[PDB]
Amino acid sequence: PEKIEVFVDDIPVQVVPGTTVLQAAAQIGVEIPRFCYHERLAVAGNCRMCLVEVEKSPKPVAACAMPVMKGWRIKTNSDLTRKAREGVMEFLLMNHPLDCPICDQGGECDLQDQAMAFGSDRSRFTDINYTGKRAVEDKDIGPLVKTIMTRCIHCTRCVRFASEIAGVDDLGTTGRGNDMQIGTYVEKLFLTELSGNVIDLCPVGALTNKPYSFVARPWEIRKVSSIDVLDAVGSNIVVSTRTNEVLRILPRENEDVNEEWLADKSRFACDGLKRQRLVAPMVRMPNGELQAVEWEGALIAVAKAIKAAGGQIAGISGQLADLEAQVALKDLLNRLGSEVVATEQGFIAGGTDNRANYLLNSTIAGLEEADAVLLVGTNPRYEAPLVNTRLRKAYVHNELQIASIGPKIDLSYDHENLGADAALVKDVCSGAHAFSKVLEGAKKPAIIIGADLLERADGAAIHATVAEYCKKLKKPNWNPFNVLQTNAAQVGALDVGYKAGAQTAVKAQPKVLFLLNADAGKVTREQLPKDCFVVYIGSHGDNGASIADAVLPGAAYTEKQGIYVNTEGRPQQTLPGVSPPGMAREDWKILRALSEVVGKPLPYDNLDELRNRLEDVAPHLTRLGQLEPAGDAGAIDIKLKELRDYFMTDAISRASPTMAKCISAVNKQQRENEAKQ
Amino acid sequence: RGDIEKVTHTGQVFDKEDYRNARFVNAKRYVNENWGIKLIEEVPPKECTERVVFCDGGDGPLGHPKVYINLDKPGNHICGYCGLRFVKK
Amino acid sequence: AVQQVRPILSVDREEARKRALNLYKAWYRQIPYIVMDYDIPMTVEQCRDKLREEFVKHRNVTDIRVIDMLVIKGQMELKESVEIWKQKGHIMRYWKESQDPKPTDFLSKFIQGV
Amino acid sequence: SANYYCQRDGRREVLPPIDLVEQQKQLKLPTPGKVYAWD
Amino acid sequence: KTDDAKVAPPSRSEMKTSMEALIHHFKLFTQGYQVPPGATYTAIEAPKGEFGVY
Amino acid sequence: EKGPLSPRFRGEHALRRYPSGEERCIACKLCEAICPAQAITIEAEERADGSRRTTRYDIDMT
Amino acid sequence: NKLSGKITVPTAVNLSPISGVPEEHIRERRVRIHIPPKNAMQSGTDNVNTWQIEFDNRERWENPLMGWASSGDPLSNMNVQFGSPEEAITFCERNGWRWYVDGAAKPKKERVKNYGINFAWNKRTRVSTK
Amino acid sequence: MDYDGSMIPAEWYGWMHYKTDLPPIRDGCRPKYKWIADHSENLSGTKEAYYPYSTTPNKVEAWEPKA
Amino acid sequence: DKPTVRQPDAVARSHLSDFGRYVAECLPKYVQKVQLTAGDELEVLIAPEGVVPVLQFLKDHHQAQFTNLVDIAGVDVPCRKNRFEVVYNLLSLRYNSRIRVKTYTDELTPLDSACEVHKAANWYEREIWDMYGVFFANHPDLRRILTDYGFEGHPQRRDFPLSGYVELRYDDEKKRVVCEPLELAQEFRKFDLSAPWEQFPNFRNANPP
Ligand code: SF4
Ligand code: SF4
Ligand code: SF4
Ligand code: FES
Ligand SMILES: [Zn+2]
Repeated sequence: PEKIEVFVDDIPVQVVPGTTVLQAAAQIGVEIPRFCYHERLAVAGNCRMCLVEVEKSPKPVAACAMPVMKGWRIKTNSDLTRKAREGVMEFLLMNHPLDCPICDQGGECDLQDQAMAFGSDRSRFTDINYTGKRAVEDKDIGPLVKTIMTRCIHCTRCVRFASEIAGVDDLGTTGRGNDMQIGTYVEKLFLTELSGNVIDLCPVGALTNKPYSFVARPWEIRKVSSIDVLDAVGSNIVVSTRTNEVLRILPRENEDVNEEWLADKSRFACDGLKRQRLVAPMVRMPNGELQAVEWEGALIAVAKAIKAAGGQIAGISGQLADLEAQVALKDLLNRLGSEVVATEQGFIAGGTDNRANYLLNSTIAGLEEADAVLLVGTNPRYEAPLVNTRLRKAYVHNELQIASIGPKIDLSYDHENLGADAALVKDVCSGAHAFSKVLEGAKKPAIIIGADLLERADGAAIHATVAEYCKKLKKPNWNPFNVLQTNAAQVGALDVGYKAGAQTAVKAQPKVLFLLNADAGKVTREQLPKDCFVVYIGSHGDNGASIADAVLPGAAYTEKQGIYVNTEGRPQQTLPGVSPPGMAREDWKILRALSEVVGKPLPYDNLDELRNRLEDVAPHLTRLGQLEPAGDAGAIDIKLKELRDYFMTDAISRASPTMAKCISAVNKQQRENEAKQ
Repeated sequence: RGDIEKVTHTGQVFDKEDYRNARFVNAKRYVNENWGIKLIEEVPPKECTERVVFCDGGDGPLGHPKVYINLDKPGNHICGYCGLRFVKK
Repeated sequence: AVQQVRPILSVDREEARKRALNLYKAWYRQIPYIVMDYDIPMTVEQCRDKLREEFVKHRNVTDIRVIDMLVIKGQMELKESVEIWKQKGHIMRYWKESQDPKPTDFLSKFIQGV
Repeated sequence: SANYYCQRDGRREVLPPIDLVEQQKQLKLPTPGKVYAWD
Repeated sequence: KTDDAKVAPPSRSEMKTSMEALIHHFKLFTQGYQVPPGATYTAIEAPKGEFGVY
Repeated sequence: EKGPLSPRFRGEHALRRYPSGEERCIACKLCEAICPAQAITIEAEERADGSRRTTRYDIDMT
Repeated sequence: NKLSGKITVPTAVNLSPISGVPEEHIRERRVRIHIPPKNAMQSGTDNVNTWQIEFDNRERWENPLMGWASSGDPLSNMNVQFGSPEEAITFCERNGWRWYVDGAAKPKKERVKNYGINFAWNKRTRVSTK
Repeated sequence: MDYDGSMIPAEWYGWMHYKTDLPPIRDGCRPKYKWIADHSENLSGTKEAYYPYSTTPNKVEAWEPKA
Repeated sequence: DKPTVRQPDAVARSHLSDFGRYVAECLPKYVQKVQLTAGDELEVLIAPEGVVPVLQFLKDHHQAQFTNLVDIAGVDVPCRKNRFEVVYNLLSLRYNSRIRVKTYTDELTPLDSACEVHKAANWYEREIWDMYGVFFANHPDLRRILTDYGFEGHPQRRDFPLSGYVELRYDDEKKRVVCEPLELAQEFRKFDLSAPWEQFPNFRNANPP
């Protein structure tokens, strides 16, 4: 398709035909002011701020939605454009209220910025003295999104986002004329895993974070690039620190993975990093109370127990442990002579060796390219919401055939439910069902199996057959087999060489135990050997931490620099934005100190020494930001099938106050459905 | 002394065993006696007829910027700036 | 990876040493005067010892140009000590006696914070 | 009225520096200015 | 005062009523005003002499 | 005897209150953003009434 | 036999000693060459066209007296801009720092972004509302 | 003989500086609100002296072993 | 009809413009470029070697007679391979006009000295040497001016922390003032004042490589 030649501002430009004027102007470099246009939303002409003049224009055209045509001449900065822009902003600023100082988007508001650049500087609106402005009742929409609609400019970003990206469909417009409002005609709660993203979409401060309300201004605050850790998507984050306080979280545009959206859990659970925190080493007395002690006694006491326990030790890594903590943990236990190093979330026995057996080989970006997707009892909407919306983008732009072989769930879009019984996956893998024919006929089939199922029971057979069928489904440059990992450390464990299954470590019968912030109930001292001495090296004092005889504080993920391998497999680096509290240290530093206290020092006294020890173990694993290919790959009832299940998953999640409010609010709206009836 | 006992309206009292108490062994811990929360509570909620009213809080250019507050909802409506309260009924 | 560039003073590494050692002469010869002039604790042997270590401070300098500048700095500081523009505080600065050598081994770092 | 900012603004009016030789390429001994008898 | 409210701050009276006066008050005091790129010299007959800022 | 000054004299700082007695400050944080010496520090939250108000508001007259 | 005393010297000249930075910072601190992140709730993108370098966070505690954010770490705010990463790496070496680039992003892949797809007869992409 | 510069009260301060030509006895247009305190000297070097202190309740909550 | 917008002296632009070409075609080997900044001043961009010849040419030739050398303003700009830029802003009383000469240099190569041309510059070279470290060749005495004795580093560079690396106090053990590593009561809070929206189109593509 030959590219057209068009003189954007007296500069020849190349555009594939059908390109919009705006999309061409950015190509060359000029930017047109927009309000209702966004890269990842349907096109509409609402603001009329993107207007621009083309030579011999009877009518200025909206660049945002104007396909370019041969031999045009777009006069971006010609006076007619300037006349248009000023008039449009005089209009927008008529009856926007005088609420910048109390509006949380102050100093971050596109209306302010575009008023500065492209608007006038005098108020022709004289009617403030006669009849004033308009006003609109605010809406109740949830415990997360504070709504002040009297500032809205009806850009419909919220309308379009909800309808398409999240498919909630419950937020819309009403009325004619200047009294047109936005919201829900009757009071409801906009409850949705992706609901946070509307706060970033609303160009004006009509929708804003309830928790991060009034707390700080953008000019004061400081930005730190980082990566989300609460979900195995590993989305890129910009942690918004100000003076040793993580005020909020924002998505960092990494369209290969992050997609620029962000789930509610990652967005809002940041408060969890300020409550139930461990700020002092503790050791369990004969009274048993775990009084506070100092680092000297603590590690010395721990080194005492390890030496005299009798060389029967285990380490069970949690789910928020960075790969450095795993490697430091493993190396120390190899000095001690114990290879019992399990991970909480179990996995396939005897298939953990080929890299592609525990990843998303389908290139999460490529998921949107998928054509026929088969989700065997693997609810993405609450297991990987960012992955879920990628699928919906496919479902909307490429006719994605989405079947299900699990229990009932709702994916925000139609999906064919073939049953639940695990015998269905076998018949499909043989290719004896109608959707199997669809899979055959497709060009980008995908088969997604949730890691929970792979650890459920006797599921290694299920995986083996699934890999067996993927052999035929393989199309060049495309590996169908997909595994939505859940914890952000599981893939880290596999690349260092752990075992899988906390019960595995218990079955070893160790005299001492190590727990990298492992706050899952999968291990209980009752279920442990009675004499088993228990050491916990995690940040939040959660219940799993409650059952240890020694409790070493740790700095949470935002506070520590670590490496996390995301689901698909790229390794990514957190950066520390906040000084840790109390005596908290880095996890890989706690282990290193303990080794040298025992008398079996590790070789890595610095992060780089450790990062080179990982380089030894996996050169692929230190090529940050890249993804080495792995090639060939090798009833059903699941959790997180409702939002109520989703909000309370991890220790940080339970720690957060806002999430607890969210759970209560959803329960109450359900009760309203029962009783308001 | 009561000076180092009072609860600042912001909500702080030095813990009874907290070394930062020491700084007041010889100086007063000023705490203000007017708490805005109580005062605005006392002020009664003004009422009007029109669906939409306007507040500047103070007077003329001696108050906060003019703001329009709709009253169609049943409840009260608090001025964002001054905390004045409006009710149409 | 070479660049055909201007000189500053010294055209060859040996001229650089010639200049560098000239400075070492002035500083060695000066030390006794400063012990007298500046009423500070330091004694001649210690001042001489520091002068040795402070040249050793940068032994593996390689570029002709860089070593030229280091000498330019020294000739300046020489004159500022030769004449008494400096002060007893300024001259002692080379010892850094206000701060105790901070912990270095991992436990002392670990037990004393980042 | 007739008070548009676009047609009275200065900051959007200023240009980058021009290259005089290239100015000529587009196309009384000269003196910087009126001689002053600073004498 | 120069008429350009994008350059010098607006008056309080206009600020508390009109909208873009408030925006301009807001942006000028927080971000200031972009100055077009360039270098310039100036001098003044200050009492000590020609005081200048480059 | 003493003086004279003018009404604009710039001296001791003070945080005023509305005619009702309510705090005028709303934590808009412009004062900090402009303060040439960066002598102002502010931290604001929601009082239980839901109003945008300061918690800490500090000035260093050194 | 000279061009005003010109000399042949390697292009890469380490300048750590002449610089004046204490060796403590030079030997314990890295640099994070990158492009500044794009603000999430903005849409103009003319402040992320430059390559930026800074130094890793060290520490921040609070002043016991007044509860400020005390910090005894000098290169905390330090921040410099460049036009291209290779320029910055060249600079960073010449000042003898340890650094590790952070690849910004691949060129944006064209998105069709048609208007007609909003209204289609068969495709799922029909808009629910306007 | 302990006169001080701060003994002047608020309502008279302006007149005393030639800052207002309206004696407080004459202009009753100034505010007469309730919360207004009464005057005070530069209470310094004495037990009545001000002394600063943090005005933010603590940031991060510690985990409680008992609960 | 725009009272806000000033109107420069056009005739002054005329004279400076033609004169600028005069300088360019009279010193071909040195003058790299001559431009007329919109602020009506005239800039003369030379190569580092011609510093003295340009200055000597200006102060002496009839048509220039730029006698006073107002200052030596130093500019630092990383991302320019030889970054440290220098500006020689001159005056001419005979013709009542101002001119600016500019040159570049790196942190390593030395630079010509104006001490032999204008006695006025002597202190300025000392000032830039102290403030950036730009050596000057043939300068009589390159002693530091502003910074205190035994100060390491040149602060006006943009790769130097604002508050410096060390700070002083007083010791009782030693009856003397000691320099210590930095320690700040309240860390200097930057503010990120970056424009998201390009407020100036005219400079966008202009001056491209
Ligand atoms: S959205 Fe907020 S910041 Fe923007 S103009 Fe409106 S009140 Fe001001
Ligand atoms: S609420 Fe926000 S996103 Fe929705 S139309 Fe109004 S301004 Fe746009
Ligand atoms: S934060 Fe500062 S500028 Fe804003 S209202 Fe309060 S005192 Fe005034
Ligand atoms: S961006 Fe084109 S009308 Fe809104
Ligand atoms: Zn009000």
